[PDB]
Amino acid sequence: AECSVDIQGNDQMQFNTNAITVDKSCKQFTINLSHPGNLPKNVMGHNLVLSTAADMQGVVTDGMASGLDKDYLKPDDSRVIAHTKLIGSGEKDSITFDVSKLKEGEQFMFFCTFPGHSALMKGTLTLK
Ligand SMILES: [Cu+2]
Repeated sequence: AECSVDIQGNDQMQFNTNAITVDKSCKQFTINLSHPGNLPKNVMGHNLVLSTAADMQGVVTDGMASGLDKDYLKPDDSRVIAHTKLIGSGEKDSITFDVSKLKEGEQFMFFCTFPGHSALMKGTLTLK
C-alpha cells in the first residue's frame, strides 16, 4: 500500500482533509505538509501533530504556552507521537515516522497547536 499523504493548511485555519488513514502494512508513513496561504507563521503558522484522542488538548494547551520559538510545542512532550515543524505561507515540511508507533483500534488525532487553530484544524488518524 501507499504510505504517504500530502496535506495543506491554509489562511482560514483549515486542513484539506478531515481524516487520515494509514495502511496497517506500512512500516513508515510520511506526511507532506504545505502552506498555500499568504499569511506569516506568526499569525497563521501551522504544524501537523499526532497524538491519541485523549492527549490532544493537553498537547495543544501546553503548546500554546510555549511560544513561536518552540513551534508551539512544550519541550520533551512525550504525548506527541510525531509531528511536522510549524510553517508559514509558502513553506513546506515533511515527516516520516515509524508506523509501529500506531496501533489498530486506537483513536488518534492530527491537529495544529498554533494558538486557537485546533478548534478547526484537526481530524482523525486511523491505522486500518
Ligand atoms: Cu495552524
